[PDB]
Amino acid sequence: SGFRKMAFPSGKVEGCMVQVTCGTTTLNGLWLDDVVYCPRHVICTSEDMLNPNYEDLLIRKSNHNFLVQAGNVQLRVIGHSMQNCVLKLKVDTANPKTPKYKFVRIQPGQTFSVLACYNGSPSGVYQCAMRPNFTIKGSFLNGSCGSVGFNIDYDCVSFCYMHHMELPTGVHAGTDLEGNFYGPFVDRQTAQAAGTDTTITVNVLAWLYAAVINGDRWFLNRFTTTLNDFNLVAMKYNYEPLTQDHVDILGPLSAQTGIAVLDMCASLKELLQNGMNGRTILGSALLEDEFTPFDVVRQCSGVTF
Amino acid sequence: SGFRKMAFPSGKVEGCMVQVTCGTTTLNGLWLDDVVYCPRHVICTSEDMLNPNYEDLLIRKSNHNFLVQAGNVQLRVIGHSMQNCVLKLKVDTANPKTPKYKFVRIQPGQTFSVLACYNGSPSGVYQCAMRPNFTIKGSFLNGSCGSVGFNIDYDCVSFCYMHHMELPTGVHAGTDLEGNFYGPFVDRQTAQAAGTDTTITVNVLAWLYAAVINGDRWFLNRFTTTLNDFNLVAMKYNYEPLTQDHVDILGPLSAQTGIAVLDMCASLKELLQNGMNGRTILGSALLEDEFTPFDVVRQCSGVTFQ
Ligand SMILES: *[C@H](O)[C@H](C[C@@H]1CCNC1=O)NC(=O)[C@@H]1[C@@H]2[C@H](CN1C(=O)C1(c3ccccc3)CC1)C2(C)C
Ligand SMILES: *[C@H](O)[C@H](C[C@@H]1CCNC1=O)NC(=O)[C@@H]1[C@@H]2[C@H](CN1C(=O)C1(c3ccccc3)CC1)C2(C)C
Repeated sequence: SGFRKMAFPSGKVEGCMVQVTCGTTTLNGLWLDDVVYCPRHVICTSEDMLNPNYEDLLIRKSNHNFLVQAGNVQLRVIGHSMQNCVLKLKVDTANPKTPKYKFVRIQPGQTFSVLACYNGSPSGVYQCAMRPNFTIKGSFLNGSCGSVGFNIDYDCVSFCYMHHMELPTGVHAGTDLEGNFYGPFVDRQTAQAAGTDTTITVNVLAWLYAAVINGDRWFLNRFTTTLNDFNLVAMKYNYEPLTQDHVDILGPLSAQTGIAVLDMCASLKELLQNGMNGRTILGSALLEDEFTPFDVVRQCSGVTF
Repeated sequence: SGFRKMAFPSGKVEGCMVQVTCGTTTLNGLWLDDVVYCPRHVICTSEDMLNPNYEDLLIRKSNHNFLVQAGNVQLRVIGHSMQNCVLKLKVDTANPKTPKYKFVRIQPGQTFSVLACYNGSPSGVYQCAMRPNFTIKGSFLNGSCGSVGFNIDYDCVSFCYMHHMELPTGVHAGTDLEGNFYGPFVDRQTAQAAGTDTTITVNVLAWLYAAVINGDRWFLNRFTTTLNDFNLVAMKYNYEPLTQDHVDILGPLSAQTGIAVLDMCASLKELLQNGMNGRTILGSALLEDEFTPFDVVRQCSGVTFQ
């Protein structure tokens, strides 16, 4: 028993992290096969970041403008190209530690592990969620760019995130590994704002199921609700609509505990309307939304990678 | 910016995890050099489990009663010995993935990452603290025994915890890598319970400093306190005593923010009196106690967002 915010084991990804230097600008890259991937803003000076023309900037570089370093070893760059907001540097050496991998794009509400790196060296691992507004609430300092986010599935590393920027509010934005941003953001140092965030309702219900599985049961009332009446209350608290697909996804946890989804929704309704009243669920005085249904099932069953 | 509960990268420990089987019992072991370390209760029957004599159980074993598996590979066990509550199986092969390592024993309040394993295979990684009562609030199902806890300092893995048992409240107990328990607990199914836990005060103060470094000041006040009047109030909420040694290690964070430790103590006294009042600090509606001063220094910027 017990329930922790848990990341995937990071070993497979640690042996893909490299340092990428272009001029004064230095960040991380991901080395897979014979290609190193990193944010395209590596080619910018600090003055260029204010209004970059990435076509013109990259045309004015060639291979010898890029220093890639794996440990002590320099990898020699032999080609360069840009796909969306990521730079692809081709190197002469294939990474011998390349895992089985996929590049995947995730949805809002889905979770992933971040391996935070500085100078090509992994420093920390943490779990987070893609917010409804397409940000992540991460922990990232200067130099963290090129740190990746991942899930593991059946030995395959599914890479889903590459870090690019921090927004004024202190939340983070980045791309998938094919360079497409999550969210209405651009890789330019200019004023940007994420929109109003919302709570991921299906994940709250999942974590309430995790609480029941671990013995926290005080919030379970004898009331019930329709899905419609639930969504009408939940919408007033900035919670996402719960769809029937979400109800279906909570199916397994509902079957495991014996608590119907809509009865857990009636429990959540009363927690929103009345409060916690000084009590805690799983060690928290607020409702947690960064565990998916599948994370609950995985952690409360012992699945290995 | 930002603030996360953050574990260490786990890859160096992942290359040391093995499965150890003895009879019908299966758990994890840690393979460092030519030794595999595991909990000694791998040798117990289900009958003796209240009152095992481990010396008597272990003398009845040969090396070939211990099946050790490293991935695909069976490691042949070629010696065995017991040190306290850990069993040390010598194997014929030194692990080529062995990191730089130490074995350390930690205090209450200090933090470590846990790599939770089943069958020799890692499931996940999380960060936790040694509680004042010598338990940890972990996430551990049956089969997780032999999962280890660690910190990494400059590519050296300091191993500090090996998991042995769950106590009735759902908290967890275990040993250092020399096999001595943290706390009064024993590897017996006799009735055991943890003592009343307390909040790690120095860690709360550190996390309030982290909140200032990331730009929140709402909970500060105009007041100061003596250390003794601080502890007299703090004890009434179940907080651990703050010592002068604790005040010293908060030094760097005090210097960075400009807020004297005893003025941050005054803020904490008012937070405990008043509550949060609908607000949050660093994403939480309670005062968090599993970030040390060193965790804050490591994770935060050196520039306060003023
Ligand atoms: C890459 O290492 C870095 C990581 C940021 C800096 C602090 N925390 C982080 O996560 N990325 C950038 O510096 C990124 C580059 C330039 C600005 N930028 C930011 O994250 C800014 C910023 C400022 C104003 C508006 C939007 C973003 C500096 C914080 C660009 C987007 C090209
Ligand atoms: C080893 O894999 C296992 C891990 C426990 C089980 C559930 N969660 C865990 O962390 N350890 C044990 O089973 C351990 C062994 C036997 C009892 N025990 C426990 O953790 C118990 C227990 C029962 C009564 C008193 C104290 C502890 C089953 C929960 C021993 C201590 C030898």
